[PDB]
Formats: sequence, structure tokens, C-alpha cells
Amino acid sequence: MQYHRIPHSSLEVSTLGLGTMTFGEQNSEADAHAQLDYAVAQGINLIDVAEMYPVPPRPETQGLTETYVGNWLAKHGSREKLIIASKVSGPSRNNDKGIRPDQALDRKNIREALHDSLKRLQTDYLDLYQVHWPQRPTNCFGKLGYSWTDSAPAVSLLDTLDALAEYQRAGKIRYIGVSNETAFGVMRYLHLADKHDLPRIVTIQNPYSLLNRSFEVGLAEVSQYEGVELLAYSCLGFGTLTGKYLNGAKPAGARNTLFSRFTRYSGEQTQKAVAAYVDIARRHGLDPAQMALAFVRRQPFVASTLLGATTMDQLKTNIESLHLELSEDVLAEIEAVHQVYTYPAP
Ligand SMILES: NC(=O)C1=CN([C@@H]2O[C@H](COP(=O)(O)OP(=O)(O)OC[C@H]3O[C@@H](n4cnc5c(N)ncnc54)[C@H](OP(=O)(O)O)[C@@H]3O)[C@@H](O)[C@H]2O)C=CC1
Repeated sequence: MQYHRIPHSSLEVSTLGLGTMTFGEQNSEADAHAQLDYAVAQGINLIDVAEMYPVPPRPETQGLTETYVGNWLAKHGSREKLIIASKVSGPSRNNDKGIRPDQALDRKNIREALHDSLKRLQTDYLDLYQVHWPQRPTNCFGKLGYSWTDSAPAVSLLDTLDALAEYQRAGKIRYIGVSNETAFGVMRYLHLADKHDLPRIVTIQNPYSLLNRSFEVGLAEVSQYEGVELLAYSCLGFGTLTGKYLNGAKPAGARNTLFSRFTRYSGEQTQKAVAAYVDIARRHGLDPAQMALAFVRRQPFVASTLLGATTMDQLKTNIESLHLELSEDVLAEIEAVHQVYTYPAP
């Protein structure tokens, strides 16, 4: 395993991290524990969870992911070597059911969320606690460009940062991060930390893959100058970059076959781009999943790649991507496809 030191922190993260959002839905608790054991045996220390997992989310299963991870933590011990990252939900969205009434990123909601997460995770602190998505409407979750809003948000970034600061002082969270944010939002949080002597966010967890490189327009430069580094998610486009859905295929047991609500990587242009990337991989003798992962790993703004797997063989293949280094010729072909299909799946 390779590791990466996050600026302004004591976190040295494994270059690959283990995402967990299927734990409790597609994956059982024994599957979860087998993946956590395997990941740690391969040197991964970063485990990413959320109060809303697993997905697709519903009240009946809400919190099962954290509970499975906590049950594992209780048994395997060596807690201190792990970097357990969780999240507090933004305002309810996408017609999904909330966890709390009139859910917002204010002190009351954050206090409740954090305590419930710590209880399920069976630990007294989180290494990283992340704002899952912004309070204000912005360009995340399928929206490439920003649309002007009329309504000022109900809770400001300073409100949210001040609330988090209390729990950092209390030692319940070591570091704070954001998720599904933008260049404006990151810079505002950083401005506020300096102006008000408040904690400085250290990471942003945003989608990044061959199908959504939009982080490069505004956020990559923030990462270089400010040190807020990317924890990249959905680096296989929900599994589409493996090529498993090409030519109308709907493999049994796969995410998009089971849950047709997941459309983020199913648009017309996206499907054309997937076929093009898989073609590059096949011509260069690469596994499409590994090529997609190695492309994300090599970016200088990526601190860690959050892997997703529903089987042990998938997880083994994905961790083995560490050893793939992309050639100049493959990189140039990728650039050519990206010119034709630019940010197709925001
Ligand atoms: N902050 C946020 O808003 C978000 C955070 N995340 C984080 O990122 C993690 C990863 O996200 P996710 O969307 O799962 O990541 P990917 O885009 O990498 O999709 C992973 C899925 O693809 C399939 N797959 C994985 N590897 C292979 C392989 N080698 N061959 C064939 N199929 C494969 C599996 O699904 P299947 O077997 O069903 O086909 C797996 O669940 C999450 O667990 C979560 O921690 C994710 C989304 C949003």
C-alpha cells in the first residue's frame, strides 16, 4: 500500500480507501466484515461511512452501515490505526426520507447526528467528520453548472463550521471535511477558518472519475494552493466503467440491474463515453476497472480513492489497481475521448 499525508493534519491516509455504502443492503454483515478485514490486511486505513448508509437509503435500514462497521471495530480492535470517516446529512433531498425533522446543518442536527454515529460505530471519536452535502442549493448531484438561487440558505457556512468546531474541541471529531462541495464553498470555509479562528477543513469528498472530471475546473487549483485534498468517490461510475452494462447487458445482482433509480451514470453521452474508455482498456490489455482507478490515483490532488465492492473478487481486483501505471499512450487516448465526451456524468 501507498500512503498520502493530508496537509494541516495528522492523517496519513492509504492511497486507496474502503467505501461501505452497500453494507446492509446488497452486502450482509459478514460480507462487510470480510471486506474490512481484507482491506486492512492490504494496508488500507481509511474507512468511509455515513449516517444515511446503506444505499439505496430507507428508514428501515438507515444506520446499518455504521452499525456493521462498529460491530467489526468492537471485535478486531486496533481502532487507533484506522481513519474512520463519517458524515452528517445535508437537508433532505431527492425525495428521500429525512433522518430528523426539518433536517439542517445547524448545531442541533449536528449534535444529534454525531452522537448517534458514535454510538453505532462503537467508538468515542471520529477521525474525520464530513458535511455530506451543502445546505444551499448548488451544482452537485447531477448538475454540472451552477444555477442562481433566489432563497438565501437557512443556515450559513459559518453556522455549520461553528457547530463542528465545538465537537472538535470536545475531541469527538479529529478533523472536519466537506462533501459534494464547490470551489466557492471550500474557499468560504477556508476564509471563515482564518477570519474567526475556527478549524480548517482538510478534505473534500467529491465524485471524480473518467466520467466526471469537473473537479478540475475550479477545485483542483484550490487543492494545490490550500491543501484541501480530494477523497474521490464513485471512481468506477457506479460500476459502469467496468463495461458490465455495455450493449444492453443487465448482469444479475449488479447495482443498476437491481436498482434502476441509480441513473447518474446512465445518460446517453455517458454510455458512449463508457464504451470509448472500455475500448481503450481492451486495446491496451488493461482491465477497464483498473484503468479507471489508476487514472484517478495518479492525480496530484487525490489523497485517496474510495473503493466500492460487493464481492471479494471485485475488492481484490480494485486494490490490485495500485500496481498499474498508465502509459503516455493510454493517457493521450483518454484525453482524446474526454474532448468528445466532456463531463458527461456530473
Ligand atoms: N459523498 C458522497 O455523496 C458519496 C460517497 N460515496 C463513497 O464512495 C464509495 C464508493 O462509491 P461507489 O459508487 O460504490 O463506487 P464505484 O463507482 O467504484 O462503484 C462500485 C460498484 O461497482 C461494482 N464493482 C466494483 N468493482 C468492480 C469490478 N472490479 N468489476 C465489476 N464490478 C465492480 C460493484 O457494484 P455491483 O457489484 O452492484 O455491480 C461496486 O459496488 C461509497 O461506498 C461511499 O463510501 C459514494 C457515492 C457518493
